Amino acid sequence: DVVVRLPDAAFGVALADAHWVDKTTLLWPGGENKPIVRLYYSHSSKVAADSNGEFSDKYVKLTPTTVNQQVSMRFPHLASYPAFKLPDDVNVDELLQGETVAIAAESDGILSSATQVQTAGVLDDTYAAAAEALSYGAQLTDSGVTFRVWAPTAQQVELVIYSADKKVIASHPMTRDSASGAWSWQGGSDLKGAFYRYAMTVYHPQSRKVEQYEVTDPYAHSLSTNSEYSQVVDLNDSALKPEGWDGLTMPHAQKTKADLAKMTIHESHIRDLSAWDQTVPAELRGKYLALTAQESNMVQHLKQLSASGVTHIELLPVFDLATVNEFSDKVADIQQPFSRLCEVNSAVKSSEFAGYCDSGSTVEEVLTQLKQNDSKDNPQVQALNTLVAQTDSYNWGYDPFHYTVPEGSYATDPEGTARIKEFRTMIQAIKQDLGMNVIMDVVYNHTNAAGPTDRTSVLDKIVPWYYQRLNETTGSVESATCCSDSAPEHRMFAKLIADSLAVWTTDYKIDGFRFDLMLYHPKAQILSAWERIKALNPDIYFFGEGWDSNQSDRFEIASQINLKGTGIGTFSDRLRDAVRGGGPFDSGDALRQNQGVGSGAGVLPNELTTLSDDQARHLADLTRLGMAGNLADFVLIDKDGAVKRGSEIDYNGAPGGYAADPTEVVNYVSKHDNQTLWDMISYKAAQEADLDTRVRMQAVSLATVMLGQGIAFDQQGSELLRSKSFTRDSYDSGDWFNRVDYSLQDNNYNVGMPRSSDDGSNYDIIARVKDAVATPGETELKQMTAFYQELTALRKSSPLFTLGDGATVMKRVDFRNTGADQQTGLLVMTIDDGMQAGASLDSRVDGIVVAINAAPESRTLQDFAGTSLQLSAIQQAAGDRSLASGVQVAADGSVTLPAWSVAVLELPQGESQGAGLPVSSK
Ligand SMILES: OC[C@H]1O[C@H](OC[C@H]2O[C@@H](O)[C@H](O)[C@@H](O)[C@@H]2O)[C@H](O)[C@@H](O)[C@@H]1O
Ligand SMILES: [Ca+2]
Ligand SMILES: [Ca+2]
Ligand SMILES: [Ca+2]
Ligand SMILES: [Ca+2]
Repeated sequence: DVVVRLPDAAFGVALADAHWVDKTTLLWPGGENKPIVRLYYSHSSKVAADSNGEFSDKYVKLTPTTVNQQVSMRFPHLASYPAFKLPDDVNVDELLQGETVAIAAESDGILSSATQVQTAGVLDDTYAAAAEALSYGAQLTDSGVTFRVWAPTAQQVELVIYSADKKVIASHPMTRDSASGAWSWQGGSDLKGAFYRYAMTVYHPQSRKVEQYEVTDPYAHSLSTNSEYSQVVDLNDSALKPEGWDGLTMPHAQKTKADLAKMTIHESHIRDLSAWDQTVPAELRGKYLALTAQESNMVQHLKQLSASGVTHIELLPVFDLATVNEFSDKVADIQQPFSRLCEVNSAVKSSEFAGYCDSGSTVEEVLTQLKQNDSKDNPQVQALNTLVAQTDSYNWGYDPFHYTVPEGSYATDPEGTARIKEFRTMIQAIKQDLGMNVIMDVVYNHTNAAGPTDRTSVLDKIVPWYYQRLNETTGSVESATCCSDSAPEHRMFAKLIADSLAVWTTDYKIDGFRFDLMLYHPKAQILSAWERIKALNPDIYFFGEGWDSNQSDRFEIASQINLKGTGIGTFSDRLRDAVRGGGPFDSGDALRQNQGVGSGAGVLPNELTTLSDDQARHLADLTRLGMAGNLADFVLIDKDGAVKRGSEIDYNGAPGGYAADPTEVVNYVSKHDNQTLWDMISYKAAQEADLDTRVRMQAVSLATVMLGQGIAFDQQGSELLRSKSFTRDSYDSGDWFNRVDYSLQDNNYNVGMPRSSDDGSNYDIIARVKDAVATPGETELKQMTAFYQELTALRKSSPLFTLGDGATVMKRVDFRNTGADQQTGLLVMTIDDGMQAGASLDSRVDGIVVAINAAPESRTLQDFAGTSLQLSAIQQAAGDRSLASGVQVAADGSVTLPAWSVAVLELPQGESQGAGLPVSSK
């Protein structure tokens, strides 16, 4: 065998485009048409030509071959690479212990290329099955405890035990299982509560070095402050459970599709909820336990929302996030002295705000004073707040540190197991006292960091290049998610995800999960996870969002269309965009030009828009389709009088309706990301639309969601006309811009120009529309909350609003005021319960009519003449505070609706089922 040598820098190892996908297959474009193709390896050293310019390291001979069908299906995106075969006698385990490098040279031996090797594929093929059959983490049983961590490429792994004061009390070399590649150590039950970390000795391809470092348990179920050490815990311990925990039941059913359809979500954040509530005990503000302060404005508010129809609370990241320091002395919040901020934040101390350091004001008081002179030319509020955000307690938390441990900063005591009971106490309070189910936001699509050096890199330190998705040529961790893209298509990560969800389900009694960027997950993986969880809780609900994956080349993604008929819900952006207007990418003038159905598209144009009546009627089509569950097979009459199925209604080049059942669709017009509903209406509302009209626009926008068949979802505060002062992405904009005032003084609008880094290009349009009308005050907030509760109350007032089954929707739901002769902005939906619909689902009525007049004109409906239509008792009871205030039902049967109004009419059921409102044949 000729000796590979350099030509007798540009000939040294470069890139990492070689892929060791299975025991005997290596896919690499470098050895193509090359005479000498080898796979060099070194246990403890780095391959490199010796001084003699020769690569005198051990290797295996690679022979050209064709990619098998097994590898082709597993990695479609690699099926194109030149395939190479390894001898069937090579010691895979031995080579995986160190560095492997693919080298190609000419017949004469001179090197032509050398590259690092990606081994995730061979890792699964070799150890996955065996490793999948085992359980991980610090498992505390009756006989004692068993620690287990998967580290198939590590040369050494030691279990390091620490005392409460964090002194090493023992370092145990673990036992490696040859079949699985997992390491374990069994001890006595006295290790309960002990802190620990795994001391790793493993080769990391990014640094090309056998690293030595201690890492927390990715299966950690308890942690020390700021997640520095994992901790042994038995979640079953009654000491970690609030009184009566085991008997906690779901206040709302989620068994049948009809049950699921009634879901009405309120997306909340732990600090957003209580950070500003002075009626919440000071020590609980921004904490899980704030939910237990029954006499506070916040809790009382949520209680009333629940009583009125809100069924679920969805929590932004409450798993262990990385972007908030849990050591209180390293943190400074706006309610504290500016002097504290200067001592914990050196950036502030060296800024133009340094002069406030020895002042006697709180940061909050300083921010308040900076408001008067704040403008697009002097955005001083955000300037100061941007420095504040670096060391405060605020962050949405979409930055996974540990997937199966509650976040520590939201606990009154972040050290050890304490947070576990506090978290459960909150869950119990929400379900038992507030009467709402709980949904958790999960972020398995990425990790906070990767590599062998970052503090928050956990998974990529233990099994390098396995848990992260890498670029096919460079080996670099991709960041399409934002951060460190994970690899759910890899078996052991899929298992980690499922095992994690099992704990949140069983041990924390979470009722549902919302997957962040779910389309970055293989459809097969999401479904497998659901199958495993349904075994634990048959009624658990899974849903997610995203819509910009780009991973189709690697596997079938969990997208809106691919999930059709699976029962997995997905946020629908169809009705969202049609009602809000425009899209998430809009900036500058487009923000004002792109009005939506909820802001007067076509019927009440602002001075910049160019929207045509046809474009406005198209949005109405998307809106009606959404109110009917955004079904692919739902039949309606479009803006041109044409008979169309939901899938035929275009949505920016994609088929609008995609679902099989309304329970697979989550409608919404506001969410944590992107501008709040109120800020969008402020950007879009015509100058002449007065304050009272804008409040009704907010209610009308929300009416399309609440009175629709899809699952209803809304952002915490929409009922309060919540504003973020135009901030589009407020994930790190602190308490200041994310403020929700449960004392009802204002909606946090106009409290300074938003962050310049992200909204700077919008300062011009903001200054132009910001002061159009007055800032909502207590009168407006109370009026909106009333409108909001009226809507949620109407949604649960009849099972006809939440049919659940797609076929049933098609059999009962229809629309009026459609076609080319339609009155723009008037949405009229009928729901049948008459003889022709089948069984009577509502003993009180034979049918319901939902009329939403999103227009500055009064509209008269003649469709139901002689039908004896009556206004809903719920709206009648609201009198002139109703969204239906002013509605009139004449003697003949015609109905007149005032501008910007919403009316729910009904056909009182007689002695027997009546004619109802049969769906018209099309
Ligand atoms: O902290 C990281 C990241 O958090 C926030 O984004 C989270 C996800 O938000 C979705 O709306 C978006 O589609 C995804 O791509 C994001 O991962 C925050 O908005 C962002 O600025 C931060 O980088
Ligand atoms: Ca944390
Ligand atoms: Ca912050
Ligand atoms: Ca890609
Ligand atoms: Ca009936």
